[PDB]
Amino acid sequence: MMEFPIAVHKDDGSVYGVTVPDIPGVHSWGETIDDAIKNTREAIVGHVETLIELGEDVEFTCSTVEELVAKPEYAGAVWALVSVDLSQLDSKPERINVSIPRFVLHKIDAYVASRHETRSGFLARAALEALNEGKKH
Amino acid sequence: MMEFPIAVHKDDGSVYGVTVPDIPGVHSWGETIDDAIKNTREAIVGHVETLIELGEDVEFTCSTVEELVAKPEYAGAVWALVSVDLSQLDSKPERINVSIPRFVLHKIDAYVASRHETRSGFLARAALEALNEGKK
Amino acid sequence: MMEFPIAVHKDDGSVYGVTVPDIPGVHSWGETIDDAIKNTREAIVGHVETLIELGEDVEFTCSTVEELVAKPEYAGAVWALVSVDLSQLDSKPERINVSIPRFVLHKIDAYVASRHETRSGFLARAALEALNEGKK
Amino acid sequence: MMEFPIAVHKDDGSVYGVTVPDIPGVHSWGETIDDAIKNTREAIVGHVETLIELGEDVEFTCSTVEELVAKPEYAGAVWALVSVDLSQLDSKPERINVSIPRFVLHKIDAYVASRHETRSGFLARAALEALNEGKK
Amino acid sequence: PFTNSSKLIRMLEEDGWRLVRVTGSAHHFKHPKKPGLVTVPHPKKDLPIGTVKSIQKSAGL
Amino acid sequence: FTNSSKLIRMLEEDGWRLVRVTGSAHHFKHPKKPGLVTVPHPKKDLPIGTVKSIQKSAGL
Amino acid sequence: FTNSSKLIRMLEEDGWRLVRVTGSAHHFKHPKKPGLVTVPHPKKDLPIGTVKSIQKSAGL
Amino acid sequence: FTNSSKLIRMLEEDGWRLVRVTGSAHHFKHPKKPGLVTVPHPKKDLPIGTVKSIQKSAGL
Repeated sequence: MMEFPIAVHKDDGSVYGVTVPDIPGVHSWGETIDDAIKNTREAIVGHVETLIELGEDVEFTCSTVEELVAKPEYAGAVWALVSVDLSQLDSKPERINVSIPRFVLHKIDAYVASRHETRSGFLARAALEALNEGKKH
Repeated sequence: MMEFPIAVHKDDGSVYGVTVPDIPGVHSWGETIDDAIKNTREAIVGHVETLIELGEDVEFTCSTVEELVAKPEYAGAVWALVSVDLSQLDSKPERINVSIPRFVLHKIDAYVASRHETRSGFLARAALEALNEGKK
Repeated sequence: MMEFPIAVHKDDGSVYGVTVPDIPGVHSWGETIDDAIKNTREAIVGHVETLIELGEDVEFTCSTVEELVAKPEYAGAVWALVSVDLSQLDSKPERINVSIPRFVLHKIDAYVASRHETRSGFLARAALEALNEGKK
Repeated sequence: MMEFPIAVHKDDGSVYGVTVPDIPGVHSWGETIDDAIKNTREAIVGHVETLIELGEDVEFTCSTVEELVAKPEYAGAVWALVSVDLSQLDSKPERINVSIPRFVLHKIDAYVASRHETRSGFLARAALEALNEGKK
Repeated sequence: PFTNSSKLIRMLEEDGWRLVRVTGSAHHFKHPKKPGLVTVPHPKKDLPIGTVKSIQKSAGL
Repeated sequence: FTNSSKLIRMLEEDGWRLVRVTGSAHHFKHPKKPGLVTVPHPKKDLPIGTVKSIQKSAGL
Repeated sequence: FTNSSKLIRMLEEDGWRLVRVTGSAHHFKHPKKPGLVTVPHPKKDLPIGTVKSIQKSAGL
Repeated sequence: FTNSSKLIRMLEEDGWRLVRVTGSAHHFKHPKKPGLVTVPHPKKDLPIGTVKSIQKSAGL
């Protein structure tokens, strides 16, 4: 849910070009492969931030290299994996009130203390995991 | 993580006796198998409610029949599956404030509307799923 | 492929009765659960031997307790797992000639030596595994 | 079992270089990525053919990109997938006699009739699948 | 109804199912027109309704 | 003459105290040993297998 | 159409409007077709493969 | 040791012997150390990452 395969193309006289198939519309580039990977993460962040700002739906799948590698539009591409937490990209989140069982809350607080996460960050990530599972299983 | 395998033992002169290996300490019984399954769900609910009331830790795993069936303590037992949502067993839950990204909240609200769940119920269940995945 | 869930039913004045959902038509019984499990394995072996003798198709799935447990025909049943190697049940197997790469054959021979299996047994089991994977 | 991740490195003044982590010792190169992928398949075929000819053990794992991508030796690399059936690389396979149950043989024969496969090819592939599962 | 193994076997036989093999208590039945082999336990006692219904289904009854 | 009765007695003599009841389910807590232990009651013999599990949970 | 400048021009002539920029990433929206299209702008030739993907996203 | 020729030389000085060639792939065997080592031979510089992997396979 936080890791996205990227497809890297390269022609004789071209730069490296990047497609992120799981987030529709995202593309990037680099002079070198290391630059292309670095740029791609910034392009994802910017694209999703723009969606959020415009109040558009942020729709994204989570694919493995293997399920993408054979598609004709990626023929001859090479692959890498970019890590972006999309749940951290809203600068104006909504404050809500929720009832959490005490035993659940104690487990959350213990888990996030070591990882320096917040309750809100934990819950948003967990919500996205559960919605992705609710789409297949 | 709301479905628990139960191990049913039965001796010549005994009732059916039940173990719930995923929730440590839970045991039950029945004159018949149908009674034993019905009693086991009540025993789970009561056991966990007791833990909650005492402010004790509620620790539980999620196993399949297959991973339990070969353990020596369950030799000769037969299996059933009991469905209990442990996240609904706190009668005094805590009300808290959290910041949820708008796109996430819109997906939550749309998802729970069709399933007749609440935001709070969805989040508590999702939190437990994520903590079970963190324990792997 | 060698492990089959069995569904155990029991009424007030009845014996334990057994269904093997993965091998259509197989049923068994027991005075006790331990008897029922023991009888069920014998009933599987006999059923499949009968099919082989009649030259009937031997069709079988491989299910988990979980995927079967909620079907209406198994409501109230309890579950166990029976291990039977169906590939050993033909008394007149066919002798055939096959070309196996040397490196593959060396791995087979090394693997079966410790397990006291034969090449033929290994290959028949492996063939069934691969056909089940070609189906699911 | 037939699909291998390849790790592509590239320095400022270098060609593209390739590692095949699942078949130890295999490396390749290319002026371009398309050349590197093409060369890598030829290097695999040649490497394994050499092993077979020398009667050396042919050992290989089957990994996904995901399980390899985070290893420190592949930091900064890009990935592709090469398809090679290693079971077809022995030019002198051994002819052997085996007893296959009739029902198993009928399933094999029916499966290979529709496809571009022979009994021997099916069995060698199935044997390798089963040995990989015995290693997992 | 047909929970006694003897009555059940009789009902199958009157439907044209023929006993072809016996393995201990397991009675294996074949039909000339209906498909499949049907294995029926024969304890000469009452079988549970659930396993009875499964046997009837396999036998096309 | 029921083993559930003897078992509850053995737990009590070990310091386990009944803290809640849910129908036939008897929930026991110990001041020093960890965990809650649920014992099914209605005075009849329980199978050896479920008895051993109860003993193990109670640190016996 | 592999030059990023020519490509952006082709998008613009199709009615795509630049709404945000993140470094070299140019984010485009269309008033009559759905979705956001991110186009890299190195002012150099992009590979044909990434160009075709951009065209597809833009309905060009 | 990024030049394929220098690398092959380093392997040879370690006792690795060329036994087979498949196009540009050079297959090496050692009398004491385990495994077959395949070295690409473009007579150019190989990337450091693929060089290190080759050294590791060769027990260097």
